[PDB]
Amino acid sequence: ESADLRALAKHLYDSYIKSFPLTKAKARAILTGKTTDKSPFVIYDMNSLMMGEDKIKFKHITPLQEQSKEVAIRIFQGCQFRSVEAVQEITEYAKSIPGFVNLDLNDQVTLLKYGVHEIIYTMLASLMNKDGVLISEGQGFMTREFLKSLRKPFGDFMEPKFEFAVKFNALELDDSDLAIFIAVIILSGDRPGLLNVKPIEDIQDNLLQALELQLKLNHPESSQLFAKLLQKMTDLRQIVTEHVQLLQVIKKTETDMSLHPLLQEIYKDL
Repeated sequence: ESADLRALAKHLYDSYIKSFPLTKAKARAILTGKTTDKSPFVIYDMNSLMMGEDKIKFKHITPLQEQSKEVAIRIFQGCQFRSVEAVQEITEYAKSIPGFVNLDLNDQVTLLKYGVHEIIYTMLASLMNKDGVLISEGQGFMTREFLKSLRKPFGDFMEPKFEFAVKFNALELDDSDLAIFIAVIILSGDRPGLLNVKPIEDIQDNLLQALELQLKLNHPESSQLFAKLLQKMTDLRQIVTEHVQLLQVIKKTETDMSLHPLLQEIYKDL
């Protein structure tokens, strides 16, 4: 028991509670369980929109205008930022696994490259809202009516995330069991273009244990509860393929160009 039981748990959540604090306890907290009991720095209202596109943005004066950085490029970059960030966050927490870093420099990334997805989206759903999504910043969230309110395309890169959560949230226990989950998805164990699927999928056998472990303990009922709770990937791996379907149909057939290299790279592999 103890072994990795409460050890790993404290770990998974440890390195995690360090990487991304945004959890169901923080998402469902500010969403209503906190923030003076009102709502998480809502992002969409002039007030927020201002302190947002101004703050979160800031320093953005150039010979643009006319037809540049549309309501998307701004939101798209932000509504997507949480992604480009996680990647940086996951690691901070991923490298926590006593096997991840033991894997391979590329392998580790490779998995994430195609893992971080099922990761950010793993808990994301939780950090979602009916018409918004918990966003780091001053502890708020990006509403749908907002993100959507713009480029037909870029104007729909969350509604599908949150929505899925509304159906996924029915599989998210405590950030604890979740914190691990992200790992159960981090260790690739189902990512194309892997390197050491031996150590990767192996490091998972652990993260998985903790999952159903502190999970089958914090809520012991049924069998392979996790085996059926993980299968959720569907809606998970789904959103992913979607997140691209948009950035893919655009990155390959944008509305009329409006991106930079920092992007072309992100999408690109390695």
